This record gives sequence, structure tokens and C-alpha cells, in this order.
Amino acid sequence: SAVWGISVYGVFVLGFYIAQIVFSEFNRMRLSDWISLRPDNWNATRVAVIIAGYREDPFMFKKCLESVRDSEYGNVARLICVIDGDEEEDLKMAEIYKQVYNDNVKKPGVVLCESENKNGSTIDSDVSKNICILQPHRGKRESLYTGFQLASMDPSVHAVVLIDSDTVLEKNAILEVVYPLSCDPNIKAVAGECKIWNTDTILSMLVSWRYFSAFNVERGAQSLWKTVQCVGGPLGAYTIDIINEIKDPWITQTFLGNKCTYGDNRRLTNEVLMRGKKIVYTPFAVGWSDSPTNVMRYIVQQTRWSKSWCREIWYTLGSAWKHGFSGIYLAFECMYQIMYFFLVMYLFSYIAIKADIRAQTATVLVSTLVTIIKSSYLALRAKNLKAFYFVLYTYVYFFCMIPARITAMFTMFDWLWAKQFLITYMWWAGVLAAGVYSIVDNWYFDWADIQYRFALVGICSYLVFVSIVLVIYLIGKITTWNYTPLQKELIEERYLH
Amino acid sequence: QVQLVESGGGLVQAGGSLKVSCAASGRAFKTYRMAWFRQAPGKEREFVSGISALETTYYADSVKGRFTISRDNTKNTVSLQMDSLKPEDTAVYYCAARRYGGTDYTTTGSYDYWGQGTQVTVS
Amino acid sequence: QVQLVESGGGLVQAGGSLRLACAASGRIFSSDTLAWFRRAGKEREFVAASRWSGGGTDYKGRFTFSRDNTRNTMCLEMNSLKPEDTAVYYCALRTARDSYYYTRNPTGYDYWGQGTQ
Ligand SMILES: CCCCCCCCCCCCCCCCCC(=O)OC[C@H](COP(=O)(O)OCCN)OC(=O)CCCCCCCCCCCCCCCCC
Ligand SMILES: CC(C)CCC[C@@H](C)[C@H]1CC[C@H]2[C@@H]3CC=C4C[C@@H](OC(=O)CCC(=O)O)CC[C@]4(C)[C@H]3CC[C@]12C
Ligand SMILES: CC(=O)N[C@@H]1[C@@H](O)[C@H](O)[C@@H](CO)O[C@H]1O
Repeated sequence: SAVWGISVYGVFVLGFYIAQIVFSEFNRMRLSDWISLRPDNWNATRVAVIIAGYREDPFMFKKCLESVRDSEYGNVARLICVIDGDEEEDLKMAEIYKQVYNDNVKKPGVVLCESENKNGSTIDSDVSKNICILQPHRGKRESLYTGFQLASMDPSVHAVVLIDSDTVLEKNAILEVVYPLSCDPNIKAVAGECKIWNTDTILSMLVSWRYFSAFNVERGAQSLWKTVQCVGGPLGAYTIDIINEIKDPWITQTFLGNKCTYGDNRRLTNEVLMRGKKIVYTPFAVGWSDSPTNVMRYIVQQTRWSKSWCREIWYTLGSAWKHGFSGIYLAFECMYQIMYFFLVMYLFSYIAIKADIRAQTATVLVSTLVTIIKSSYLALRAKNLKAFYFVLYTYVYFFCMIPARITAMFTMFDWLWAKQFLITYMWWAGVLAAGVYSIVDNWYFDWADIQYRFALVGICSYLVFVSIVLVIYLIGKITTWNYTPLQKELIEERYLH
Repeated sequence: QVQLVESGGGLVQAGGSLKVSCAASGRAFKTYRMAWFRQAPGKEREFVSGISALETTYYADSVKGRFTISRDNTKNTVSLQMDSLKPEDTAVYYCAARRYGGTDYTTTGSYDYWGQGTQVTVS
Repeated sequence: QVQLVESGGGLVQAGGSLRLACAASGRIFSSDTLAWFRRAGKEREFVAASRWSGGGTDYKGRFTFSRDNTRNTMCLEMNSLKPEDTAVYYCALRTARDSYYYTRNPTGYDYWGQGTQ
């Protein structure tokens, strides 16, 4: 029962984590070996940059345009900017674009996705000059298709780069994200690493470290196995042939996601994968994007992402049960996540019901130990001392993800805030009631027993460590040490207006 | 606030086994430390055996390999198994209970609860 | 937004070397194309150009292009002289906002700088 569950948890989690670490290390070594053999000033591959956005801050859009203009790639054909809207408010983005780039702004009255002639020559005539499109407001997916059509009409290009309207790119991000495409002809898509620039909130730093760890281990293992699922925004690469082949199936699929938002980059990668085309991911290409600072917004978008995750894990299992020897790694990750969630729920229920101080201290101690080991590994890999803040991610995970997944599975099982936040409130109330019952049931003091002394010492040490971490974070905020160097200059530039 | 009562004892031959059980009435017996004491006719009570809420067993003066103490939370009672009794062990036994305490667990003043006690004799 | 100011020159016999430096004050986004021209009685002719990020084109093997890339100061020294290379050199800038293609036409260079020699 409990012994079997804890043993299975330990062995399976340790094996899976070791596998991810070794796979990420091997992928990094292989990528470094591939990069070390390339010649200097390599610009053989011709690529085009496509930018899509809607209701984007003009400052962030201007910074993204400047970062695109700061790229050192010497084989850039053109820049495609598509705005999902043709209203008076949407003209601010076009005006901002005219300040950073040419004034070649077009306002077609039709949408290529809903027109008989889907070719890009209907709305474009010259490919030498950069073009800006102000289409009627339809959605993010429609904007991507127009960019693909505009890039497809030029036979000179060989690949495309997809970034968000708020993405900040390094001077070598474009070259690094398109270099591995020519290394292996079987590679048709490359994923780019994404970082969070703003870290002025306790939630923002935690989600930034979570994203960094995700890109480091899961995407690294997927890159090593050449079966990457996380491909798309805010930084990615795609070859012209695969997008030309799969543009129609991607846009003809029924969409039930966010209205005029959340362009389906998941199903595009699924379409690439189901055709037997290998996909790799690189961490050298670095992209910068913002993160929400509201816990409620975080919870609701996690619920939406959990629903997505369900549909796309079914889809990717169906698509990856074709590779034969390979393709089972995604299914293994799926079962790993499902069993991890199930065992966390079972362990929490067991701890709530049995209410014994002996086992709870051991469980919290081993959880703290493994979290500290993970944080130390993250700090060693990132060469940054700020990665130790990941120990606080367990609290936000337990308090936000579990209600989000519960709501996601309840929605798809067999009043706007009732279906979004009532489940979280009930979960919090249940956790509080379980804690109160545990404290009341075990309310006693006995210093003549070593086991009680050991449990009390462990609890006191855990609380002391948590308080020390919180104090370190608080003093770091005042000294502005935790602030990203990119964030500081962005804040100064915003202050200068 | 728990009331301790005793039920057991009697006249037993030397070298035999005798069983004594104690019953307590309260709200939550699972969180009370339990202990046993004996009153010799000419001496003062000494700690012989005690069990805490975490099933920790304490023995002294050859009780480690002679007597066994256990408690049953379902029945809300505690019993002390005694094997191979000796003539000099004849004394009346009182049980003690405690909820809050420190390192001291042998003195009579450490425990704030006591029972009427049962008389055990060895022939 | 940007202004180009040159430096160096003078009358030098065919035996010697000269160094011309073009400086800018502003942001060039590290993507604009920088070119050089020799003559202002004939039309301006191409000399040398290279992107700020990297690369370089001639028409040479005699004149090389160097960039500090830190102080926004350029340099282009000449090895050996000929009787027909004496002219008013100009510093040229091409804006990449309109297009990313590299053109040898001086007309596409909207930004111009004053000459010294
Ligand atoms: C000698 C070395 C000392 C080292 C440091 C120890 C720190 C604590 C020291 C406690 C000492 C208690 C000594 C008893 C006499 C104290 C004075 C007195 O007269 O107190 C009487 C009072 C009676 O009990 P009561 O009134 O219910 O207590 C609540 C107070 N209003 O008694 C009390 O007030 C006793 C209260 C004890 C409460 C202990 C249990 C608290 C909860 C612990 C939970 C641990 C498990 C958590 C597991 C994880 C859960 C998520
Ligand atoms: C004013 C007083 C009377 C109230 C005191 C409230 C707390 C003492 C209780 C309430 C609920 C309990 C929490 C419920 C759940 C968890 C998660 C647990 O971490 C994991 O499960 C990690 C799992 C993994 O990923 O391996 C750490 C303990 C903790 C925070 C518990 C700590 C103690 C809590 C905060
Ligand atoms: C912009 C982007 O890539 N968003 C994806 C989202 O589509 C996906 O549902 C989620 C699952 O982990 O991961 C995010 O990174």
C-alpha cells in the first residue's frame, strides 16, 4: 500500500530525473560539437522573420522591432508584420512600425484564410520591401497563415522564424535557431529557448525558473531524441516545405481555444511530427518574454493550458505511435506526469487521514532535500546563484496547479467565476481544514521521546529554512539584486519615455 | 482530564505470569503518555515501565527482558504483560498519565494523573 | 538621426600611407550597411563596404576595412598610392528599413557625409 506507493514514487522519479539530466547533457554536448565545426560568417540559409500580435503595448512592440533589427544574421530576406485588426485603435501598432521600419503598410479588405485565392500575390506585389498587413480582426491563427503565404511566394527563402510581438531576441538568436536545420536534412523545425525578463514579483521569479528548468530538461531530452513537441512561439524555426505542406490541415482544424488569441502552435508541431520529420531544440537561441504577476490570471491560464495539455497529449500519443523504435518517449513523459499527479494526490490524502508526525517529517525532509538538489543543479547549469529560489516553487505549485488540473478534468468530464475559482477556493478550504485537524489531533508535548523531539526539530528546521529564504528574497528586492539586467535598462528606457 | 481505573491482579505462584489492565475515560486517549508505578509496603514508588503516544517502550531494572507494555487505542485501554514474577515484586500498582512534560518521566510529580490502583501479590 | 563626421587627409606623395576615419553619433542598430566612395569630374564610384555585424566586399587585396565596434568609430587605411586615387572621399550609410538587399548604387544611400580630401 503506502510502502509500495512510496517505493514506486522514489524509484520511478529518480530514474526519470536521471534520464532527463543525462539526455540534456548529451544533447548539449552534441549541439556544441555540431556548432564547433561550422565556418565563421555562415549565412547559407535564407530566412524570413514573421511577427504577429494584437493589442500589444507600443513600447514592447518597438523594443521587439529594434531587437529584430539588431540581429547579426546576414541572410535575412524580409520582415513580415501582421496585425489582427483594422480599427482606429489598431493603427497605433502600424504607426509604431513605421517609426522603426519602412512605411509600406497595406490594409487589405479580405482575409486569405476565408478567400478563394489563398496565394500571397493577391495582397502583395513586391517582395524586396518589407510589408505590413492590417487584416480584419479574425484571430492569431489567421495572422500566421498570412505570414506563411507571404513568405512562401518568394522561392529565395528556405526557412521562417516565428516570434511574438513582445519577444526580445539576442544578436545571434536567429543564426543559432536556423543553423541546426542544415546540419541534418531530416530536421524541419528548431525550438528556441525562452526567458522571462521581469522578475519583480515572487510569482514571476518562480515561473521564470520553472520555465528555465523545463527548457533545460524536457526540451533538452526531446532534442536529443529528435522528437521535440514544444515548438513554436515565442521563438522557433520552420522550414518552408513542411509549412507549405501542413498549412491547410492546420487552418482547417476546428478551434475551440481562446477567442482571437492563443494561436495553435501545438497542432502545427503535431502535424510535423506525424509525418515522420525529426525536430531538434537548441538553448543557444535566447528569447525574452513577460509573465503575468496575478495569481488568479496564473491559475486560469494554467487551467486552460491543462485542458490543452490533455487534448495534445492524446493527439501526440496518436501521432507518435508511428515511429516504431522511437516516439515512445512522449508517451513515457505522459505516463510520468499522470502518475506523478496521482501519487501527489494520494500522498496528500494519506497524510491528511493518518495524521502522524513521524511520517510527515520524513516526507517533508525528503521533499526539501530533492528540491534543494534540483535547485543546486539548476544553479550549476545556469551559473547563477539566484536559482536557489526554486525551493519556493513547491508552495505555489501545490496551491495553484492542483486546482487548475482538477478544474480542467471537471470541465471535460463526461457563473463565470463559479467554474474558474470555486474549485480553487474549495481546495484551499479543504487544505486548511486538513491542517487544522492535523494540528488538533497531534496537539501534545513530550520531550522524553526521541521521535517527538526529532519530528519537532525537523519541523523547526524546515520553517527556519523557509523563513531564511523568504528574508533573503525580501532583502534582495530592496537591493534590486534579483532584478534582471535586461529589466533594469528597460525600466530606465520606459522612465525616459 | 482522564480517570484511571484498574482491573486485574490476584494471587499467583512465583515464576508465573500475571496480566493487569487499566482503562481510562476521556476525549482523546491517543495523545496521552502512559506509565506504571508500584508502591512497596516499606519503600517508595519507582518507575518500572512506561509507553508514550508514539509507541516508545521504556524499561529499567531488568524489566527490559522480563515485562512487556502495550496499549490499544481502539479499546481505549492499556495493559502491562508480566512474566516470571518474583516474591519480592509483591506490591500495589498505580498507573499514571501525562499530556505535557519534559525530560523527567520517572518522578511521581511529573505525571498529573493517577488511579486507584490494584494489588498484586506473589506467592 | 545619425550624423557622419570624417577625419584625416592632406597632400601626400605617391610613396606613403593614409588613414581615414568615419565617426557616427547615434544608434545604427548594427544592421545598416557602411560604404565608402572616392570621387564626388565623374560620378561617385564604389570603393568598399561591409555590414556592421560582419562581412566585407571589395571593388582589391590592397585596402582593408576595420571597425572598433565599441566606440562607433571606423577606419580604412590605404597601402601605397597611385596618381589617380586622389579625390574627396565620402562616408556612406544605407538604411535597412526599406529593404535588406545590398546594392552598389549610391542612390540608395539616403544618408551622406561631408568629405575631407
Ligand atoms: C525543556 C526544553 C524546551 C525546548 C523548547 C520547547 C518549546 C515548547 C515548550 C512547551 C512546554 C510546556 C510545559 C507545560 C506547562 C507550561 C505552562 C502551563 O501551565 O501551561 C498549561 C498548558 C495547558 O494546556 P493548554 O492551556 O491547552 O495550552 C494552550 C495554552 N492556552 O500547557 C501548555 O500551554 C502546553 C502547550 C503545548 C503545545 C504542544 C503542541 C503544539 C503543536 C505541535 C504540533 C507539532 C506537529 C506538527 C506536524 C505538522 C503539521 C502540518
Ligand atoms: C493559525 C494556525 C492554527 C494554522 C497553521 C496552518 C499550517 C500549519 C498548515 C495548514 C495546511 C498545511 C500544508 C498542506 C500541504 C503541504 C505540501 C508539502 O510539500 C509537498 O507535498 C511536495 C511534493 C513533491 O513535489 O514531491 C509541504 C507541507 C505543506 C505545505 C503543509 C504545511 C503545514 C500547513 C501549512
Ligand atoms: C507560447 C507557447 O509555446 N505556449 C505553450 C502552450 O501552448 C502549451 O500549452 C504549454 C504546455 O506546457 O506550454 C507553453 O509554453
